[PDB]
Parts: sequence; structure tokens; C-alpha cells
Amino acid sequence: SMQDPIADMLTRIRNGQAANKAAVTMPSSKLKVAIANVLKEEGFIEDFKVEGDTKPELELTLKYFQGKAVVESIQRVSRPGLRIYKRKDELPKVMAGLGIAVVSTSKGVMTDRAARQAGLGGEIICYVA
Amino acid sequence: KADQDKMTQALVKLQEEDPTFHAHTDEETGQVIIGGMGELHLDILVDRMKKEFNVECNVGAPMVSYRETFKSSAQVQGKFSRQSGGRGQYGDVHIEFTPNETGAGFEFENAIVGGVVPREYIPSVEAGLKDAMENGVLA
Amino acid sequence: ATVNQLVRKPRARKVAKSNVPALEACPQKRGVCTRVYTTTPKKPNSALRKVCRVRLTNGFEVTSYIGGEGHNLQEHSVILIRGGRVKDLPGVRYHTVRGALDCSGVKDRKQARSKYGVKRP
RNA sequence: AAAAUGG
RNA sequence: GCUAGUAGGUGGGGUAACGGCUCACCUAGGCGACGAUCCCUAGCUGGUCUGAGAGGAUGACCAGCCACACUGGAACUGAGACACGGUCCAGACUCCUACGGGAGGCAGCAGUGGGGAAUAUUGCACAAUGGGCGCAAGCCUGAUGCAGCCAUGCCGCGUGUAUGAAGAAGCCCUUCGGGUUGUAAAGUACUUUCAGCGGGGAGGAAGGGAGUAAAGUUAAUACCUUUGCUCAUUGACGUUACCCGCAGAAGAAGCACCGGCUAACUCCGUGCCAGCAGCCGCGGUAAUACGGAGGGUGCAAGCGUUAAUCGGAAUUACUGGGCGUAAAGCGCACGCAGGCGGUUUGUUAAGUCAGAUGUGAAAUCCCCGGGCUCAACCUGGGAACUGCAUCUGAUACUGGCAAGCUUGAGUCUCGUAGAGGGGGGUAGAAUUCCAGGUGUAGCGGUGAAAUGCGUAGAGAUCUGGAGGAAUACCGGUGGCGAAGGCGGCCCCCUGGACGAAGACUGACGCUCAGGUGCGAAAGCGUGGGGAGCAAACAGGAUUAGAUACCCUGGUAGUCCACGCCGUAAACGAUGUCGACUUGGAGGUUGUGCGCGUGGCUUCCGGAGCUAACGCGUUAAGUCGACCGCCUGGGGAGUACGGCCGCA
RNA sequence: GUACACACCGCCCGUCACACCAUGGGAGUGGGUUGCAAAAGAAGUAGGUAGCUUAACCUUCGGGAGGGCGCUUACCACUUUGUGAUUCAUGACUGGGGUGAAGUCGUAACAAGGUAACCGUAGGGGAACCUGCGGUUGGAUCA
Ligand SMILES: [K+]
Ligand SMILES: [K+]
Ligand SMILES: [K+]
Ligand SMILES: [K+]
Ligand SMILES: [K+]
Ligand SMILES: [K+]
Ligand SMILES: [K+]
Ligand SMILES: [K+]
Ligand SMILES: [K+]
Ligand SMILES: [K+]
Ligand SMILES: [K+]
Ligand SMILES: [K+]
Ligand SMILES: [K+]
Ligand SMILES: [K+]
Ligand SMILES: [K+]
Ligand SMILES: [K+]
Ligand SMILES: [Mg+2]
Ligand SMILES: [Mg+2]
Ligand SMILES: [Mg+2]
Ligand SMILES: [Mg+2]
Ligand SMILES: [Mg+2]
Ligand SMILES: [Mg+2]
Ligand SMILES: [Mg+2]
Ligand SMILES: [Mg+2]
Ligand SMILES: [Mg+2]
Ligand SMILES: [Mg+2]
Ligand SMILES: [Mg+2]
Ligand SMILES: [Mg+2]
Ligand SMILES: [Mg+2]
Ligand SMILES: [Mg+2]
Ligand SMILES: [Mg+2]
Ligand SMILES: [Mg+2]
Ligand SMILES: [Mg+2]
Ligand SMILES: [Mg+2]
Ligand SMILES: [Mg+2]
Ligand SMILES: [Mg+2]
Ligand SMILES: [Mg+2]
Ligand SMILES: [Mg+2]
Ligand SMILES: [Mg+2]
Ligand SMILES: [Mg+2]
Ligand SMILES: [Mg+2]
Ligand SMILES: [Mg+2]
Ligand SMILES: [Mg+2]
Ligand SMILES: [Mg+2]
Ligand SMILES: [Mg+2]
Ligand SMILES: [Mg+2]
Ligand SMILES: [Mg+2]
Ligand SMILES: [Mg+2]
Ligand SMILES: [Mg+2]
Ligand SMILES: [Mg+2]
Ligand SMILES: [Mg+2]
Ligand SMILES: [Mg+2]
Ligand SMILES: [Mg+2]
Repeated sequence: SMQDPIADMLTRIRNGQAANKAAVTMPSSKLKVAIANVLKEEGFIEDFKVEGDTKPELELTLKYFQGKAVVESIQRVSRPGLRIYKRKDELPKVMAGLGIAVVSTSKGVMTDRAARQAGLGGEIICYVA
Repeated sequence: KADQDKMTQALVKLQEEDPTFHAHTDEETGQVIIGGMGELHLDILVDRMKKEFNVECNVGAPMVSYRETFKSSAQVQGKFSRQSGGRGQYGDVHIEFTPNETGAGFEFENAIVGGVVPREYIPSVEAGLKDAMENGVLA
Repeated sequence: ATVNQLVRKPRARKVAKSNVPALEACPQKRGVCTRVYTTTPKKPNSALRKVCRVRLTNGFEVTSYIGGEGHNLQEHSVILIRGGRVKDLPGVRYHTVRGALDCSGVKDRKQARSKYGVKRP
């Protein structure tokens, strides 16, 4: 059954980028929206929009540069089967800093860089290059 | 044979104890021959084995290596044919055996005429004879 | 394999056996020659390779190869054997150490003398 | 219809 | 599976102290698939080696801890021992004896024998550090400081340095022109580390012992104590380091390797011989692969070999691998434990995260330095010790608790299709047999025959009857079922699936070791049945033979009931569940209004994936959850043991 | 189509004969370790006390208290017996496996391999195998 919704979101993006889809819609959640904000601020997606009330849906507008998807690789790190937590000094660097790592800290979801500045470790949600 | 290994060790020690003691296994007979400067000498050694070395042994006369030789001359034929299908095995040789000069051993003569036996097969014939000669033809 | 399966049953290594069991983790072992003889190599080689059955101090009886040209080894000769199998000889997994114990060095050897226990000419 | 083999 | 002081309680006793520690009594507990019990192996650690790391391997020396001291056992004394150089008892050994009885314990140091591939001198000194005793002096110390042996390792240095064409001889090779050794050597000019000889010379030495002085103390300028002061005095190493002087290149290079891997090639000898070899292989008369020589390559007081560990090996893959066909998806399903789990709010702060505090011996490793002429080596400080406990915080995510929601899951209302299952009944065709009629010489069979059958009337044809088994056509890349499977028609009982439109419940889910159920054919048990077919068997052919293939016969079995077996290329050689990602042409079955919209299914194909073949929205694409399984070919899915079975 | 590549005069299977090696079974035989049920009881320590004996204290001067010795009980080492378990060694003979060498007998598979092959099961046969039943395609053919 459906057990990892975050990995599904990442798959939808990846599969959408590979299929050259303008936007990818999915069932919405607070954590999904948080990650969507981090992706948008880091310039991996164009925009996101949550619509509906009883059953909200999150639509993400994907961005393609020179006919190539901006998100070259998006992979889930921490998963239900194996959760990954890192201290502030152990925070991962994706693509030697050229990529981002979405991390859930005690002060909310943020990039690895931001978390390292705040001196906060947390759960490594995904790597986005 | 448990004491045989001990006997080896015993003979080694005995040789160290007495220079005149000489232990040597005759290869042909396959029997170990003990050499001494006297009967009493050897007797004492054997008694020592029985006690000191705790190796039970019984002395005997060394076996003699004999040989054989044809006392008569006769021309003979050796034919081997085994063909029942596909590659077979044919071979026929007419060899004359004659008593050689005592001590001259083997004096094979290739008197093949008309190249009936090809040159390549000739050495094999001789070699085969030699091996068979090494094996007993009488006893 | 999944992590959960690995927690239940961890990754398993291998025993890895020795090619020279009679040595019993020793550089060399002393032994007495029980039979010195010759044997034919397996195809595609042809020769009369010199070998000797040896009863080691540890109590194992093994076959050892007598390297070099010419040897003075007879039955009841104390020799030192080392590790080293012979490809074309089936069952010979040890080599006699030339120039040690009752084993003599190869004569008329001017190259690789240390490997045949020959003193500097 | 039968129709093996070939260090 | 394990356990009767066993698990606990109560009281008594016992210990320095808690305690089944012990005893009595009472209760019936305790432990274990988070591995008990039992078996095998083993001193543990800081560390060491290898590795980019994660790991793997290891625990010699040094330091901490534990255990043991001829073997088995016991206590005594003492602050401390159930006591290496104490006691008692027993045992095995060795020794003494007057035969009655005695004595002893190198796993302290050295040393001996034995074992082994292999591991050192029966040295010196308590000069120093530390320890026991003593007021102190001092005494004791195989601790310790040092010396001996050993290339065992590590580190530093040397064995000369410039010049030198004569491109000498001499060697090897050569196309006989020459080339190479090779500036290499001679020859010439220098230097002398080190070794050797000679002569100087630290430092490790602190203190202690004499006095002498002041102060303190005291009745006392006593004695004692303290701190100064003064005078002789203490080095095993030791012929110390080091320095200096003298003679003279003198006194000082070897080991392995040159077919590829792998840096280094020719000649000669030998001729599948002798031999070589890590692997691939090499040697049978033009061997860069054997052996020798010349020449070279690499290392160097070492160089090889062997053993051994890690690496390379992503070849157990945590980091970091696979399972359509290479090894690998359980035959299928249900399901407990376990793992994992939609969405929203609040709450808690377990995980997690942050900071702090304590601890994580020293050494080692690492960094920055200092000291030995340098280095090895020694040393100061720092770092690190990634861990653990505690306190104070953060609260997103994960977890717990509480209330929710509907989207997953489920229920109900209605209809549809189906060889889904179980039971009972029935129909038509055909085969066989039995009885009778007609009729007459063949029939049957094969590649060709023959066996066989037939004048005791076959075969053929017609009529009546008996019995068993299977259901032509429909019929289909059709349908139904978890899989195995399921096919005339009818009734009875019963399971699932799908569609339409609503309502209801509210995460009620997914996977699943062990467990349990189902599971073709053959086979097995008992009782029935037996048409046709047919293992076995028989005869006839075929053939060199023919234990076959072919022919004529034919039993078990095939069928039914009940029970057992539990396996198949049980296959899509593709585990299950969920989400996502271009198309086309069909089949089958609902449903809405020619165009839609569901279920299932067949072919083809795009991206992507794949070793390739191929797969391709029914994935072998892209991801997540859980399970099963693989780790070269044989040996072998075999042996042994266990469990199951009537076999 | 193919399991062939000095290329079908290819490749290749099993029994049998001989030699060698490892290993299973085997009347048993000899060791190690160990479970259970008992027996045993040195020394020591603790408890009791037939008897014997006694520096320190008390005393009515007699003795008393207390102690020691001996004895006795409990615990217990050596040792002993019976019966199991496990492990190792060895054993007449025997099963299968592997490696030999131009042996013997066939030709089962690879082409439609000359009866397509293979899987499970059953029966038969010197051997490879053959035959029945059901299953699979990992079979060729189609003019
Ligand atoms: K060869
Ligand atoms: K207890
Ligand atoms: K108690
Ligand atoms: K370790
Ligand atoms: K002990
Ligand atoms: K004391
Ligand atoms: K001292
Ligand atoms: K992995
Ligand atoms: K469950
Ligand atoms: K929370
Ligand atoms: K029948
Ligand atoms: K499973
Ligand atoms: K056997
Ligand atoms: K036995
Ligand atoms: K066949
Ligand atoms: K069959
Ligand atoms: Mg041990
Ligand atoms: Mg590695
Ligand atoms: Mg005491
Ligand atoms: Mg003592
Ligand atoms: Mg001692
Ligand atoms: Mg000693
Ligand atoms: Mg020795
Ligand atoms: Mg003394
Ligand atoms: Mg090279
Ligand atoms: Mg030559
Ligand atoms: Mg190695
Ligand atoms: Mg590895
Ligand atoms: Mg692999
Ligand atoms: Mg296969
Ligand atoms: Mg396979
Ligand atoms: Mg399956
Ligand atoms: Mg299931
Ligand atoms: Mg917490
Ligand atoms: Mg430390
Ligand atoms: Mg929560
Ligand atoms: Mg129905
Ligand atoms: Mg179906
Ligand atoms: Mg059946
Ligand atoms: Mg039956
Ligand atoms: Mg029939
Ligand atoms: Mg038939
Ligand atoms: Mg199976
Ligand atoms: Mg099937
Ligand atoms: Mg399978
Ligand atoms: Mg396709
Ligand atoms: Mg089996
Ligand atoms: Mg046996
Ligand atoms: Mg007693
Ligand atoms: Mg055939
Ligand atoms: Mg065939
Ligand atoms: Mg076939
Ligand atoms: Mg048959």
C-alpha cells in the first residue's frame, strides 16, 4: 500500500521531468508543501499551488532550462524502512555544494546550508541536484 | 609395521652408536639389509632394538636379485589387431630372439625390409620390447 | 538483501582453507623421506619428475617435489620442506628445501644459487 | 526401409 | 527447551557489607527464538596490522584489569591471602634412608634436557629511579640501571672523490666492416668519514657524612628540629658520548630477476629429455621461458623464498551487488509474532537535534614545537578518544496519547457475465461384448511382412440387449479460478469478480519467519468398477545385436468413495501490495449520453532499461513497503542427523 | 537449428576391466570428554560431648568458669560401581564419487541427432536408456 508519500512526490517530479510535463499534481500535505517551498526558493521548480479543502491537491510547476529539466537528480535519503538523522557537523553536501539537501530541523524544513548556518542537525529528507 | 617406523629410527640411532653398523635397504629386493663386522655385533644390535628401542625384529638371509635369459634361439611373430569400428589398433611384428653374449644385455636389430614397419613405429616396437624384457619373461 | 533481513541474518564471510595444511602455519617443517621415486606429469607435459613421500614431525605424510637437477635423497633422509605446489604433478603441494638438513645443494649451479642452496662459487 | 563408429 | 535453593516471600543464622549467602517454612515460580540450555573455541582492554573509508584481521613488546603457580582440595595467620620462593591433606613424579621414616616443586633471573622451522649470558652494579626494614646510618632488591649474543626489525653512515680515450687489453657479440663492456680499468691528482692507533673529555650526582651559624624549642647558649654556611666525598655502564691528532684508498658488495603480467636480451648447450612454473604456459634441433656465458634491470648489508594477515575482491556489496535466459522468486494462498503505514488539530518529548557538565588512564595515533650532529629515538603542549550519563533547551519529522476527517480499506442497496466449486439426475453419438438373421472367403496389419483372426461361418450388413468411459459441432491469442485446474443438458447447495447510482463505517491497512490450508500426473491403503486405452509381460518384425522404435495381444493403472503422498519445465523459468511515466490495433464483459466511461485480456511499439536477447502503463521504466532466495564448475540437493510418510 | 570451430572423418553418454585418491555404511575394537544414580570420606572448619587434661580469672580454697585433647556428627577431595550421551581412531567387507591410458560394449544427447528434447512419477532393461501417464518449449518442418 501507499506508505511513503514524500518519495511519491519526488517520483512524480522525476517522472514528470523525464516526460517533459509542464506541471505535476499530487495529493497535498503540510510536509510536501514545506519541501515545495524549499525547491522553489532554490530554483528547482517554478511555482507551487495548493487547491481544495476536504481533499487538497498540490500542483508543482516544473522548470526546464535549455530544453533540459533543472532537476537532474532527486533522490529520497531517509525512508520509512531506514530513517537517516545527521548532526550539524555531519550535514551532507550534494554535488560538492552545487546541489541541495532538504533537511527537517527543529526549526522546520530547510536546506543543508541554512541548517549548517543555524547550527542545527536533523532528518535528511532528500538530495536534489 | 608400527615398529617398522621405530626400526628405521632404531637403525638410525644404532648407526650413530656404532660406526661399523651399516643399514641399507636393497631396492631390488625391497628388504633392509643390516651389515656388521661380526655375528655377535649384529646380535647385540638386534637385542638392543628389542629392548632399548622396543622394536621386535627377526633376522633373515638377504634375498638375492636374479635375472633371466633365453637359452634357445627362435624366430617369432607378434600380431595385435583390434578393429571393430572407427579408429582401430593394428600392429604386427616378426621378431627373432637369440641368446646374446653374457653381459651384452639387449642387442636389438631393426632388420625391417621393404619399410613394412614405418620408421616412426620402429622405436616404439623396440621400447615395448625393452619394457617387456624388464618384466619377468620366465619367473 | 534488505536491511531488515540482514539484521535477522548478517552478511556471511568465507572460511578460506589453506593449500598447505601439513605445514600447519609454519614456514617450513622437518620430515623423514619414506620413499624417493619419480612420476610422470599430467598432459600436456612429459617427464620423470622427482618426488619423495615424507612423514613430517607433526605426523602427516605428504609428497614433496625435489627441485633442481640431481639429488642425494634416499629413504630415511631427513629433509626440510616448504610450501609450493607443482601444477602438473597431482598431489604435490610442497617443495624440498635444497641445501638444508640432509638435502644438498644443486651442483654446477651459478645462477639463482640461494634458491638451490649453493654457496658462492 | 535401413543408415554404427572415428585417441 | 532449561531450572527444586530452583523463582519469590517470611523468619532464623551468616558476612565488613547487600543478597538463597545459608537453613527452615510457605508460595510456584524463573529463564528462553531479543537464542535460553548445550557443544566448540577463547584471557579482556588501551591498542597493533591492513584499508580512502566503512570494514577485515589481531591482542608479541608497553600500560590497565583478570586468572593461575606440580595436580586435586582445605583452611590458618593477617589491614589485606584461601598465599610463586607459607601451612595441612590426597595424588603422581624425583631424591634420601639405618626400612622405622624423611625431603622437594624455575609459568622469579640465568641456565640444562626435551620438543620445535625457530628465539639470547649460569654477566655487572645497586652509581640512578622505585620498594621493604630502620631514628638514622645502613642493609636487602635477578625490581631496576646497564653490559653479552643474534642483520630480528628500524634508522643513519661507509665501502672513496675529481680527472682519465688508450675509447688499452680482455670478455661477449658481429652482418667480420664493427659494436658492447666503458671513463669502466689502468694512469693522474686529492679526501680520509668509519674502522685502526694515540691523546684529551663531559653528563647522568640528587644526596648523604662531617663540621659552623642563626632561629625555633626548652629550665637550659641542653638535646632535637629547620634553613643557611663550610669541608672532604659518592658512577655499574666505562677504554662513556664527544673532541683532537697520526698512517693510508687503504680495511669494507651482495642478492634476485630479464616470454606476458613486469623495469631489464642475445649467444651457446640440451632437445617433450634434463628441466622450469604465481597464473597463462615453456621444452619434441635456430629455447629472449631449461642450464651456462655476455649484457641489462631492480634493490642493497642486504637480497630472495616460505608461512601469515589485510588489500586489490563492489568476490557477503552498512557504505557498496544480484535473482526472465548467466547462481538465485517458496507451486499457491491465509495468517500470528515482527517490519512498515493516509490525512488534520492538540498534547507529550521517546527517537532526533542544540548547548552545557561529568567521564572516556597514561602511552600510542594526529598537529604545532623542543632535544639527541641528522634520522630512527625521546619529549612539552594541543587535538582526538567519534562513546556514555546527567541537566537545560527545540519541536519539523518519526514515536506515544487524545479528538478528527475521508481519499485507503470495508459494508449495504441493484444488475451483469462466467468450463468457479460440491451434490444428484438425464440425453445423444461411438467403441466393446452378448444373442439372433443375411451371406461367403477372406479379414486385419505394415515401409514391406508376419504374429493374430476366419469354413467350429470370419470380415461385412441388419435387429435386440448389457456395461463402462468421455461429452463432436458450439470452441475462440474465449471465459472462470489463489494456484493446481475447470467444457453435453437439467436441478439443488455454494464462492468470487465487475458495473451504475447513493448511503453507511472511519485507517479498520500492506507484507509476513514460524504455523496452517490448498496443491497436475504418477504412486500407496481399503472397498467398488472396468467399455476404450495401456506401464509390465507375450509373440511377430526390424537389426550386427534390438531388453527399443513398428505390428498383434495385454495386466496394474486410468474410473468411483474415503484416506495417504506433497512433488512437476507446479513456467510468464518474472513474490506480493501501492503510486507514477508517450502511443496504436484488437478480443471479452458492464455502463452513460455516434461520442464517451469502467473491468479483464491479445498483439505491436516510444522513452527508458538491458550483456544482449528482449521488456515496454498487464515493465524487465521510475520509486516506496515487506518477504523469499543467490555467491565458480563438479562432488551434490548427495551423505550423516532430525522431522514427516504405510511405502 | 546447433552443445560443431584442423569445424560431422565434429562433439559426446553410461556400464564393464585395471590402477590410485578422498569419503559413506559396517559384526565390531580402542581411546577422550561428559550426564545421571549411588558408594566413599584424608585433612580442615563448624556442631555435640564417653573420657582425659588444665599458667593468667573466681573461690567457701575443696572446687568453679573457661579452655585443650580425644571421641562423635555434618560438609567434602582422592577413589569406586552401574548405566547412558558425545567425540576421535580403527575394522573383514561393502556403496557411491573423482582422477588416470589410443582397454571392452554399444551410440543416449547436440541437426527434426535420424523415435524432438526435457520435468515429475512408475515399471522394465548389460549399459548409455526404453515404455506408460500428465506437464513444458528451453523443438525442426510448412513448400
Ligand atoms: K609440454
Ligand atoms: K543459590
Ligand atoms: K531470606
Ligand atoms: K579491536
Ligand atoms: K589450579
Ligand atoms: K599486619
Ligand atoms: K638502589
Ligand atoms: K546493499
Ligand atoms: K501481523
Ligand atoms: K511529534
Ligand atoms: K485391463
Ligand atoms: K514471501
Ligand atoms: K571404501
Ligand atoms: K564405529
Ligand atoms: K532418445
Ligand atoms: K518418463
Ligand atoms: Mg586457552
Ligand atoms: Mg576496500
Ligand atoms: Mg582473620
Ligand atoms: Mg609468598
Ligand atoms: Mg619457584
Ligand atoms: Mg627462566
Ligand atoms: Mg630438536
Ligand atoms: Mg640475598
Ligand atoms: Mg617489458
Ligand atoms: Mg638453441
Ligand atoms: Mg601471501
Ligand atoms: Mg571487501
Ligand atoms: Mg554479481
Ligand atoms: Mg540452465
Ligand atoms: Mg537460472
Ligand atoms: Mg511463482
Ligand atoms: Mg498474503
Ligand atoms: Mg529526548
Ligand atoms: Mg588517552
Ligand atoms: Mg504526532
Ligand atoms: Mg454462481
Ligand atoms: Mg483469471
Ligand atoms: Mg491419479
Ligand atoms: Mg487405487
Ligand atoms: Mg492395445
Ligand atoms: Mg503396443
Ligand atoms: Mg521443487
Ligand atoms: Mg499449470
Ligand atoms: Mg521455480
Ligand atoms: Mg513490445
Ligand atoms: Mg534427499
Ligand atoms: Mg568408516
Ligand atoms: Mg573425618
Ligand atoms: Mg542417438
Ligand atoms: Mg532422439
Ligand atoms: Mg532435441
Ligand atoms: Mg520397454
